[PDB]
Order: sequence, then C-alpha cells, then structure tokens
Amino acid sequence: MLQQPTGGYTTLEQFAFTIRNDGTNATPTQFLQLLSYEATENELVKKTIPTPETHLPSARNVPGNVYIEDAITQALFGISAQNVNAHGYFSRLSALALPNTSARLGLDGVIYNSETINIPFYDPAAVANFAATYAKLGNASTPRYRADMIDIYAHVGLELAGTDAERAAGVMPVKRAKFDSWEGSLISLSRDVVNWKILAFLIDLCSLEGEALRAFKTRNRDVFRMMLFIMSTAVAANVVNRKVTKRVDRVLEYIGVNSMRTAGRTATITYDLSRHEFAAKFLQLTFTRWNA
Amino acid sequence: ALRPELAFDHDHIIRCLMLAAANYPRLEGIIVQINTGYVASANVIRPVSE
Amino acid sequence: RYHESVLEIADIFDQADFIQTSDAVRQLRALMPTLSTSQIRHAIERIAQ
Repeated sequence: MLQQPTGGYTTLEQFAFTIRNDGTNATPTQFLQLLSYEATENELVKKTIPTPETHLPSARNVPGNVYIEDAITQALFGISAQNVNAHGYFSRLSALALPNTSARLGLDGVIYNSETINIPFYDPAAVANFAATYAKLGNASTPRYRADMIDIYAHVGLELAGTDAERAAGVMPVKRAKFDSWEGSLISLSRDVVNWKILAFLIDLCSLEGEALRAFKTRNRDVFRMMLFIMSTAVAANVVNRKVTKRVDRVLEYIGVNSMRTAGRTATITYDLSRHEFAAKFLQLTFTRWNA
Repeated sequence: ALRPELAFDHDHIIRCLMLAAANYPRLEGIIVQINTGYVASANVIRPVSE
Repeated sequence: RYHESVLEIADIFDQADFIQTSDAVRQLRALMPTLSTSQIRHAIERIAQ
C-alpha cells in the first residue's frame, strides 16, 4: 500500500500527466497556452449542478479483476469506447466504498478482489472516499439518475475557456477555441490524455481536505482543464482547419455547447449517447466535488 | 454520419460552369434537358386530343 | 551586365491563397514551341481524346 503524500498522490512523479505537443512531451498547462478564443454573440450562464443521487449501485460480488481506470479513461477519452455503462465495474467500485472491504485499487488502476501483497495500491481510506462518489458513475444510464447532458457543459466552458472575471461572474460568451496544430492533434491529444492515471487525480480530489485540497485544485487546474478539453472536442458542433501563413490552426466551435453529436468523424473522438450519459454524470460528480 | 467521399466543391464548380458557359454551346441545352425531364416526370401537364 | 532569371510570384506576394504554381511551369513552357491558336486547340482536343 502506497501511503498518500500530504499533497495527494499526484505530487508523486509516478503520476505526472503529460501530453505530446506535435510529438514532444509537455505539461498540459503549456498546451493550454496555445488555445485562443473568438467569442460569439451567445452566452453561457452556469446553472447550479443538481446534487448527485445518494444511491450507490449494489456492491454485488463479480468474477475477475475489474480495470476501473482504463474503463473511465476510455469512456471519457478513448476512440469509440464500448459498453461504458456496463454495471459490473461499478458494482466492484461500490464494493471498494465499503468500510472494511477486502478489495484493493492498485496503481495499475485495476481492482483486485484479493489482498494481493505483490502489487502496490492506494490507501483504502482514500479509495473508499473515491468510490463513495465515483461508483455513482454506475447510474449514468438509469432513467431516474441521468445527469443533464446540456447545461453541465456550461461549467466545462468556464473551467476551460473562462477568464477569471468570467469565472467569478459565472457567465461567459460562447467561445470558439483555436490553436496552431498538427495533423490528428485532437485525436493524439486524446490518446495522451487516455493514458493518464486519472485515478490518482480523482482519489486526491475525494480524499484531500482543507488547505491540501485547495492546493490540489490550484496545482491541478490545468490537468482537469485538459480532460475538459478532450470532452469539449468530443462534443463540439464543428471542428475544422484554418490555413494561415503556412500554419494550420485547428478551430473548435463551440466550447461550452454540447451539440449532442453522436456520429463519428475524423477530427475528434465522438460520444455515442451512452458515452454522453456517462460523461455528463462524470462531470456532475466531478464538478460537484470541484466546487466545494 | 460520414460519407467517405470528397466534398462538393462549390467554388470550383461555379468557376468551371462559367468557363463551360463561355466555351461550350451545348451547355445550355444540357441543363434544359435536365429540367425538361423534371417537368416530364412531374406529370404536371399533358396535351389533350380536342 | 545583368542576369536574367525566373522569379516566382510566391517570392513577391505574402498571400499564399492566390499562388497555385511555380517556376517549373514557365520552364516547361520554355520547352514548348510557340503555338498557333489552332495548334493549341489541337492539343486540347488531343488531351481530351
């Protein structure tokens, strides 16, 4: 068991989040510098996020080692992820949420039901905290519990596109993102984000408190903004190239507006409706936690 | 849903239409014939005997 | 005392949108015989055929 550092697991260099910038490694923050925004006439007012349902999926015992990290990252960032709403993985997740469970979440992101000493794993109190909320991803599909798939993205815009004045205001113009870019810039960016061990991120988000958690939200704002970026590219109504002085500039329109696009395209990853429900629920929980 | 075909090049088509209009006398008739066919297929009007 | 040379339009203009070709077309035309207009029509009909 890896004891959690006072600043969270993400302080460890083992969990550094990085993305290739036309093939060279870079911090997410230095990618976000590339983005620039042409505002349009429309506005995004952020609605209050409804408080997430208390009901966790039942902690039913299941065969095998469930791979929770790959499941989440694929459902959010992978190219055509499948069976993202299958119940078994989150059944095991809620099993992790029990006060004295035998299950462990390894740094591999796999949930081993054994007390397997050979593989290092996160501190059980921390993952209990983490599953205690994220098991709710299991009710992304159930009609009773579906998150708003439209208004929630307003928040995404603010946390990505939004200037500090716009963020404190809670309202921003709908924006058109753009950056100097390579072929497959958006796809490859997603491929880099998908390899992120976001379990370290979510576990730190759920287990850290007070000054440590605040320092975490400040230190990791750009990371969260990158994941948000990948979602916005999955839902952007249109994504195109603008040649300018022998330099292509990728353009995504629009940030903060879920188009509910489901059909696949070359430019970016795409959400089928099940992926829409999943991501929307994900954002419901994650933003609820982020704004506390 | 993607259609794996090239986009209709609006601009190029209007240019080449203009060049053809400059150089190809038959263009007029070609287009007319298409339109005639539509009318013929719309069955909007037939001659009567009387 | 000069030096005659082809000079591509790209070297003069900064706007790439209106520059389709290069020196190479001029060099190719320099390979061609001067054509009477009927010879041009003949070439076009040939390529078409």
